[PDB]
Amino acid sequence: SGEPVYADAVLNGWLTSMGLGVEYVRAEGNTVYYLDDEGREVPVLDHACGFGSLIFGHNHPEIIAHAKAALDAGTVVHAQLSRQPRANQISRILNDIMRRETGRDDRYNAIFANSGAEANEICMKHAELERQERITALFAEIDAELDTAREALTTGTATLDTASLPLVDVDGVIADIHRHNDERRAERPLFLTLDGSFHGKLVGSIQLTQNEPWRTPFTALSSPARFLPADEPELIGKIVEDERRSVLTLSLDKDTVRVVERDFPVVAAIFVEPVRGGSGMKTVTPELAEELHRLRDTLGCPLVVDEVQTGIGRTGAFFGSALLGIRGDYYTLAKAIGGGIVKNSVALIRQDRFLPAMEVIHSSTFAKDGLSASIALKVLEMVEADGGRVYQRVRERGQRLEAMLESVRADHSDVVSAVWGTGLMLALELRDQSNATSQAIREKAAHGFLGYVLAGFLLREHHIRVLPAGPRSGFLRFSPSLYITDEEIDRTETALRSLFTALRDQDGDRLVL
Amino acid sequence: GEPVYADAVLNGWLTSMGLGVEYVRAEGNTVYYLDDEGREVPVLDHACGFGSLIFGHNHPEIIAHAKAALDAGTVVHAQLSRQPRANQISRILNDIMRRETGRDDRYNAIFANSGAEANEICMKHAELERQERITALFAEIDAELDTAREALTTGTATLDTASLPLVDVDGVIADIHRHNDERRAERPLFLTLDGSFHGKLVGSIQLTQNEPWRTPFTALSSPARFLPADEPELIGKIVEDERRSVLTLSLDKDTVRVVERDFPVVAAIFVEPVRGGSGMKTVTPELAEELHRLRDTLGCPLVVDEVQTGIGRTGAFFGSALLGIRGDYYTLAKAIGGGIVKNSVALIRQDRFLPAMEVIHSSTFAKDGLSASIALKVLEMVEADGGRVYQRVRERGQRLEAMLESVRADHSDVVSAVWGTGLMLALELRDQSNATSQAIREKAAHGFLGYVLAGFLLREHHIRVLPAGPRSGFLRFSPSLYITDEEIDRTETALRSLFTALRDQDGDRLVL
Ligand SMILES: Cc1ncc(COP(=O)(O)O)c(CN)c1O
Ligand SMILES: Cc1ncc(COP(=O)(O)O)c(CN)c1O
Repeated sequence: SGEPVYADAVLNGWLTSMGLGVEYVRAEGNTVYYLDDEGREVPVLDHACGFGSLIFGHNHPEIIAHAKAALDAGTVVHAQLSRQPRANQISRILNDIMRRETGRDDRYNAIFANSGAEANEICMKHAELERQERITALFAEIDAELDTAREALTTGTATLDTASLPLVDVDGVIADIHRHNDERRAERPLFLTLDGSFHGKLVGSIQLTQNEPWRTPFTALSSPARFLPADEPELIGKIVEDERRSVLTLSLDKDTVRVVERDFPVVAAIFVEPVRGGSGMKTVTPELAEELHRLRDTLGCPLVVDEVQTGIGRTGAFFGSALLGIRGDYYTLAKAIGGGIVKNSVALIRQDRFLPAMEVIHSSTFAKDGLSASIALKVLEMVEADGGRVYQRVRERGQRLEAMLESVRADHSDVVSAVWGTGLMLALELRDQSNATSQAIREKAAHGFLGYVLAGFLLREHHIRVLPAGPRSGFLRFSPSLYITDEEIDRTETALRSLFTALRDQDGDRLVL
Repeated sequence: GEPVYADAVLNGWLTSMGLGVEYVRAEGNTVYYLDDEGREVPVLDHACGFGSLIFGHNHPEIIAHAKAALDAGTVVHAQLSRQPRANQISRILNDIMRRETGRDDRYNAIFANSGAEANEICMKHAELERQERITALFAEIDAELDTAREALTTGTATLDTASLPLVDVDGVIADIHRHNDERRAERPLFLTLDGSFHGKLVGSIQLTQNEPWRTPFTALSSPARFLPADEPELIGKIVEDERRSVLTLSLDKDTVRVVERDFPVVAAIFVEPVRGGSGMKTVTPELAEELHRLRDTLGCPLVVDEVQTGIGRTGAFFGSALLGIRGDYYTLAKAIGGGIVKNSVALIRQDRFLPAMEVIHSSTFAKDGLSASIALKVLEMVEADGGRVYQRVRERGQRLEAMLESVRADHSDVVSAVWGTGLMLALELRDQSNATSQAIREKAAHGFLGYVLAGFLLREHHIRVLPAGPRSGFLRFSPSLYITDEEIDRTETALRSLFTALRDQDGDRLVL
């Protein structure tokens, strides 16, 4: 060590002890290259692929060429507050795709951004615009209910029923209700998410992300989420019912005036991933989808469908939600839309709910830039080409890779519990090894580092790049490009059988450095 | 009347301001649109990505480097592997900071995708520090309590009962714990300046003063207190108002007393060296020294936001170094993407930096190889030839400011001030809400004056200016360092024309 270090020291220390301390110098297709002791390029097969950003692989020639052309044409990258038709054009296409895949003829407005978290946060913000609109309306009614009950109570007709007063003379009861209601109005809203949810790591979005050491230090900053148990959905109704909050009004009935509770909108939005990355690639079950629908219908807030990972074809359709029958009101996309080379994202918000203020009170310096716009159109061209046969490829490559994984599970069920996911978004679940015979394995599994250690084995002994997913690296992710070959899938089967035979043997010398 | 899938409202509005144009190509300080007949009309760009284009649109050196990086098969997505370029970029910014401040401090770098993301990394790390302070204080309080309980039970001391307005032993102990836990879970506060603009995401928007942008989202996130930058002698009392204390038991031989102890409510202080949302006002020495006192006093970090002021714009790399602001965290963005890609960075002082952050924060796109490579190029360019790029910025800045000042001197009836430094300048417009012209008065009342004037400049002089400040009350001028004397002259002509029409209250001509 010794010498000054200006970034990544801790991160690199850790990567090294996991066996993952390598620098990749070049990438193409499903292959990334590092330099060995002697200085030649060793090819490594990439199953992580930007955590699912690279449906078309690293540095796809068609995307590279288009990008260089865009650069040579003098594309206007920074043209803020001018007419940028390409944003309308991208949205037209995603709209047409959504209609095709859902049957539904709904229209969405598009707001662009620079990352998944930014796009989800545009959704969070627009959700909260809708709640403020509901809130204003209810408080307007309450005012008129009060004025009415006061004129009945003063002029003569009615008498205040005093048994209602545990909830708080006229003016004093009125002002106490306004005091109560204003306190309630200013309380932060709640967001609903699923357990294992991963929606981004910014100040707002991190609260929507379950992972405990990532989120808990920041609890005090921003509105919280309630993390619904996705596997036991019959439980979700009661948990949301617990969260009801009411405000107060005065209610006239001829001659009796009563203080009464009225429902207050606490919940700003519900968020769901069609396939749940922080949970180990579990797809949302039909039962769960129908509970989310009920919740959205019931509370009158938007269902936000987060397709940062599941979208642009990964699941065997453009939208994973369409595949799995999830009918959201807002949608977000990112990752693969930058083509593997630039940074872009988008929030699609239904036009019958969309509030025009948002188009001019939200904005960003880099958002909607011409270059990533141009690259977005190219990606959508590619994924849609030839009668939508790119999706068919994804399906059949996905089937092939899942069958291999399922075949590996069947012979190694002692260390592998499940295969999860769909299309080319798959994972193996590892059985717990916190109770393991090998000292060195047990200690890593106890630290939540098992998956990373196994990944290091796969790197150094088989030249395959896998990365773990899930809360204690308890899952191994497999999300390669659509061009993944049978030979590469066979090489991965060989590698995995090797890995899980060593893990069966509890061979800690060999697994842990 | 046909289906529309984005930008309908935005485009409606741009059109009525006179700003409804499509640019098809850009190079240097010039953007091009197509006229009725289909030829490229050149427009001089004074907005330049709101200050992102210190080197202009699509600078050949940046374009070429980018295409090379693409041809080389650069690894863009290499998450959780060894990416030396991030350490390299940080080494350089470190060396630059030492050079320009004299200070030999070391900063850790965390990268991101926008200015708001970078500022929010800072927000998050500020709050990690406060949780550490909080844990420590509550640890002491525990031991103060155990001690005061053993004195009170084992003879020596008696509880002085006059202290009890603040809440028998166990009952007083548990009431203190109840009080303290309530206080521990309250959201922190952030301090900013009036007119502050720090980003528009859920967290960052609360740090942004602009009222219609922020107020709808109040309920979501911790608030800021917006300090009055022009009247700093007032800032001490406003922060004092915000003190909150916790309770402990304090032993003095024989008397045990309940007493207050200071609680850290403030997570960070944020400042822009030159304040974009305020119309390009630079932080005065007096204000800087008040921010220093505040940071020393509260023990939270001073976060210096150089998203706009950095990468040379002010005539040094760091605007804070120019203006004598000594922050603990720094953030950069905008010009570091070279005008073509999206990147940002948080520099956090290593003696304050908490190692957990390096592994509990992360982002998909952050630290990508491509914007990394382009970052090194930009830093190479801005540092080249003995740091003469900065000297250029100074001298171009002087020239453009003198023109603006000269325009002010003959048009002081409609122009109050010139603000800013280096190539980050603005004219302040006098209020026109009281204006003679109907059509002008109505736009000024809507907060749209600056946009209307901008439309005049576009259609009658082929110059692109955009307003700044809360009611478009300022006109921004922030072009590349390559801006020419001829272009500056053409802008002087255009401005004299504009402010002569505005003097004339010529609403027919100004408002479409
Ligand atoms: C499903 C999902 N949603 C949101 C995000 C956040 O996206 P980004 O990293 O671009 O901010 C991610 C990235 N992990 C994601 O995988
Ligand atoms: C000083 C400052 N800080 C933060 C931001 C936000 O940066 P971005 O738009 O890339 O999120 C801006 C851009 N208005 C800025 O000028």
